Amino acid sequence: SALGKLQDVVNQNAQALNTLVKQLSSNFGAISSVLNDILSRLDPPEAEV
Amino acid sequence: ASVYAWNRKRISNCVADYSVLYNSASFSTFKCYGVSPTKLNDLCFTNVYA
Repeated sequence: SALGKLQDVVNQNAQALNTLVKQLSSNFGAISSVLNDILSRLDPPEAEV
Repeated sequence: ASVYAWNRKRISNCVADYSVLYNSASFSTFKCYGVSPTKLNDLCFTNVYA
C-alpha cells in the first residue's frame, strides 16, 4: 500500500468512467434504456417523449 | 367470452403478420400502446396474449 496516492487517483478515474458508462443502462422513466428499441418500436409522436 | 370471464389465447412459436389486422376495414377501434401499429411487422416478441 505504499503507492496508494497514485492508485487512488487511478481508481477514482476508473470508477468515474464506470459510473458514467453504467448510467446508459438506466431508463430515467423511459420504456427502455436502449435507444434503438424505442426507435424500432415507436413512431415520432411517442418516440420523441 | 363475457368480459368478466374473458378468454386468453396464448400465441407463441409462429410468424405474426400484423399488416392484415391493421389494414383491415372491418375494425373500428385499433389503438396500440407501447408500440406503433405500423412497426409491428418489424418486431419480435417472446409471447403474445390474445
